[PDB]
Amino acid sequence: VSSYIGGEGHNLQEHSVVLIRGGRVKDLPGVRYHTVRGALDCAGVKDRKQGRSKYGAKKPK
Amino acid sequence: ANTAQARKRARQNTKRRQNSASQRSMVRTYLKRVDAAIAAKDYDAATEAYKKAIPVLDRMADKGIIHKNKAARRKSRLNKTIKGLQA
Amino acid sequence: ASVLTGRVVSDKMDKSITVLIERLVRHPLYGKQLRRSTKIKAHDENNVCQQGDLVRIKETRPISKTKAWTLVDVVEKVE
Amino acid sequence: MVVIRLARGGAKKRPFYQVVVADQRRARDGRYIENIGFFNPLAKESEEAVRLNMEAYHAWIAKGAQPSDRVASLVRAYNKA
Amino acid sequence: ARYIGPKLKLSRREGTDLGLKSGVKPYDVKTKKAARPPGQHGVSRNKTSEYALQLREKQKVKRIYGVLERQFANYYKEAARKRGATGENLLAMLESRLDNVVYRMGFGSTRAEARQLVSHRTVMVKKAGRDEFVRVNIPSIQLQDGDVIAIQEKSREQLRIKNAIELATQRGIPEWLDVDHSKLQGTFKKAPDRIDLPAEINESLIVELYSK
RNA sequence: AAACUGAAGAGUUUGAUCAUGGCUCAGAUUGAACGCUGGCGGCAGGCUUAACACAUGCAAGUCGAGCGGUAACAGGAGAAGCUUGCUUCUUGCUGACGAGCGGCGGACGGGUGAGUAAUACUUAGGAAUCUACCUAGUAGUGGGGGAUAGCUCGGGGAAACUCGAAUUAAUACCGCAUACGACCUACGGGAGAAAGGGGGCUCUCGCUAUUAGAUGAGCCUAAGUCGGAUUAGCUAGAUGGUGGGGUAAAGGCCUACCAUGGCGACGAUCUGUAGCUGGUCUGAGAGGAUGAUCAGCCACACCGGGACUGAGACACGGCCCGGACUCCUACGGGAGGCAGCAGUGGGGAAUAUUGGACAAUGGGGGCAACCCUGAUCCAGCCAUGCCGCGUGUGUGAAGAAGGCCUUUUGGUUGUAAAGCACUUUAAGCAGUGAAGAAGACUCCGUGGUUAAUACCCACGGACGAUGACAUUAGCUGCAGAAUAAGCACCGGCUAACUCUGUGCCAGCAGCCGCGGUAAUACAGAGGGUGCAAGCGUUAAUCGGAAUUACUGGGCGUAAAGGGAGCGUAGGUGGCUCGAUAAGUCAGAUGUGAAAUCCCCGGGCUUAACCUGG
RNA sequence: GUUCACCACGGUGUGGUUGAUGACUGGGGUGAAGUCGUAACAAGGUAGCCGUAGGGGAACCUGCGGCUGGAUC
Repeated sequence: VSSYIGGEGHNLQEHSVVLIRGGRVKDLPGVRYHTVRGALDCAGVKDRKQGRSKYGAKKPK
Repeated sequence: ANTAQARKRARQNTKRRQNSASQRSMVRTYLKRVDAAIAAKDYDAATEAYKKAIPVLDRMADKGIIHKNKAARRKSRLNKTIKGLQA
Repeated sequence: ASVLTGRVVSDKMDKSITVLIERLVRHPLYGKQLRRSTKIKAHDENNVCQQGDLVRIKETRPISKTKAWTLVDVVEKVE
Repeated sequence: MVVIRLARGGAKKRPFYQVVVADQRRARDGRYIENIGFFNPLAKESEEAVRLNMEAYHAWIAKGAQPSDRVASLVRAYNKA
Repeated sequence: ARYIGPKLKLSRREGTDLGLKSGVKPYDVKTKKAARPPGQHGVSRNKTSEYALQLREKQKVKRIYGVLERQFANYYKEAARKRGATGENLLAMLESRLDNVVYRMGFGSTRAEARQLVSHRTVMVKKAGRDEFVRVNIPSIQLQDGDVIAIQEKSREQLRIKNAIELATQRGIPEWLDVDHSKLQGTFKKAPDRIDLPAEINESLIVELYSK
């Protein structure tokens, strides 16, 4: 299946190992899954501050 | 068998089974005579075959080779087909 | 002990009859009582009753493969 | 045989037994024949700590059951007061 | 958990005094901002909805007694099950909490300081019928008809307890509680009736909110 | 007295409207996963996927008071080399004890849910059965024989093991003798047991035959219990009967013959899927979904098949045969089965220690002493859940600074901070310290027993032998605010608004939708809102959905009357007088396990939890 | 021990059901500043629609029967 990479920027290529969760994207026909950011190979959104846990971003120190 | 007692109970079973199968076979031969004498419709030979079977048949039921209820049933049912065989 | 009453729908077996007992089992959601029926084969030793008769049958020790009831009384007979 | 024994209830470090008549081969907390009381090891001085229906504890003795060494002493220290 | 942050911006969000500050100053002098809700805008447009007067009425009772949602939704579950009116069985469970009662009796300047007395093992409770004075550190103990409260001997000379009494007398003492200043001892004679608490709390909005 | 309390809607079709109707949302729940974060305690829970393959350790032993005995061990008596205090060899003489014969246990406890749609389960009954240990009885327990394991002697085998000769004991085995019951009977009569051990002739543990209990097991009947008719016909030992066999026992269970039956639209047959229940979640209820942990039942134990022994198995850690796989081998042969408890590899989104003790409750053995018990009781890991507590508390204004907005000076963060005065829950440190323990043994006394003041047993006293947890729970002191806040959201639903950046891009989104140069919808900030040691997201069930409408919907035109009729099964059905009592109603009785749910109480400091009725 | 009976594994042949794939092919849907027309909605410029048959690049046209869910009369 095809999943949606949410957030501004990612680091996914071929043979990247990703966690896929449910949840469709309304604007995208035939996309019913979201890739989990921060899970296995997908990195958390780099400079995220507010909704950090939804984008796998650590709390900035 | 993995434990001593399990190994012992297993060699103790061949012994207890060879001994009780030479007596299980004994119970059967003595009933072949009673069924071989009935098949030839001979009251005199059947009563002399049924008569030397009661002691065998039920001595081996006291021992455990067969069950008393099988010993009673074999006696009853064989005495019901010789008694009817020109008593 | 446990006697049951029904009609005889078959008697073409030796010392055996088929008895049709009717029951009103109620639907567990809609509440309407549906009249259902089961065929119980009973034992008629003398083989006297025919089909279409009222017979009482009581549960007893099984007599055959699919026969464990016996005839005890014939209250009604074919007209 | 049939045994009159305790079946543990309560919680961790807070046991509460129920004196029970059961087949001896059933699990301690498994199937039984009749429950005939209870027992609080940790109880207060103003609370029922041992209760046992003596009419069936005796019915079940003339009948064949064999009390355990904990319940036999429990009766022994409950009918004396 | 408990709420640690500023207390006079809770009241300000409710639009009324919540007793979150000991009564040494008038409520409109301790904050002086209590016309507008806290934050940048506070007093503005938009028409509040039925859900907002329900959430704010239950948030207010929670802030008064210092109880969080999970412990407070359990109270409504006890009050609904319990026979009688739900919104009055709820106001009794909250007024029968041990940390609330050592403030209605006068040993705490405010419920947050009375929470700091019960929790720090400085208040003994004696259940009616028993004769021993157990020490407790659980603010949420539901008192019953006849329970007796007493301050711990170690902390009977407390400089903060002594002035919490002085300041309570002005606030007054309820009739369902009997206090003894000299012996630093009380008695929870009875749970308070509906007509013994302010009529500004609308408990019918609380029961209305917990039904979706 | 009480169990008797419970029901919300919104957005979105239109220029607007009402209706219809779908979609979406707000709730609750979880054996959950993931993301960010994370302090503690109590109580629970923790491989849902591979019934995948399994390294290693443990999970079933026990009895010398059945027996020959003596491999070790410890003593004891004498030989004493005496080396004078070194010290050894003979002895089962004693405590005991490896292997061996014998008994009991291993059929329980524990695990799993593959199979199984009905030899299952639930409810209610039935009759044709067996039942170790236990309770209460009854009649006995007499007298002999031939062996044999261990031990020898000799081989074979790499091992696993094995072959032969000789041969000893027994509560091992086999005759004979008797037999209250019990069995067969043609009812005249026939046949059938056992074993000894222990304590000072007794008593006791045993054994034999059996009766009645209890317990357990087997068997049967009726009713109920998933989907598919784009599966309608299914059956030949199949339906029934007789003679015979078979079983502990009814029975086509088997067999020979005889008849031609048996089942099915009230769903047979064939399929797909599934362990069933008490229960659990949800719901106002009716319903719907589900069958983890706890308890009952069932089935299974690498796969297929057969049995043995035994009261009980067609046997989880037993046997035999076959098979797949893994391993050892000297290549001839052999060994094994974690769906026991830990644990490994693998699969997976994901689920823990190769822990302690039998102290307690149980189970196995024993006369006991005592041994065994991965049951169990605990401890370890994990925010996985429920519950509880904390991360301080008061007081503090020309309302400090800093941030943010701004009309450039005000607002706001905000009593918030600082300052001042306190407090020490939890954690840490130090003490003290219940209860889980049932009082074993030994001694005395009484009663029974007896030929006996022995022995044995019951009862009554003394006494303190026994705690894994454990450095317990609790209780009391010391110290210092000291060690402890994050997560989501803020256009509407839906509580909470502003700047800056961006410019139909980057992005958000459950839905309606936002973004094209002034974005409350993206990204960051300030401020706020809701939860809080958690908070969100995803998955999943029910709800809202009266959106399968039984409670509780519709069919002129919104989806929906068959083209019309006749008619089979079926459903329903006029009046009056009777009978019956099946339905219906009422009463009684039995049953509906316990736990769970609810009500009233009682104990944990509260609660979760446990618990009585 | 031998032999017969029952029987597990295993083998053989022939069918049924069902999953994945398959050159090519049929319609369905989505997608842009396409090409050809303009079939329907007004009497939509030949009223529309239903069944059926023939025809046609394509909407569609024509015949037969039916309906009003057809305006103008």
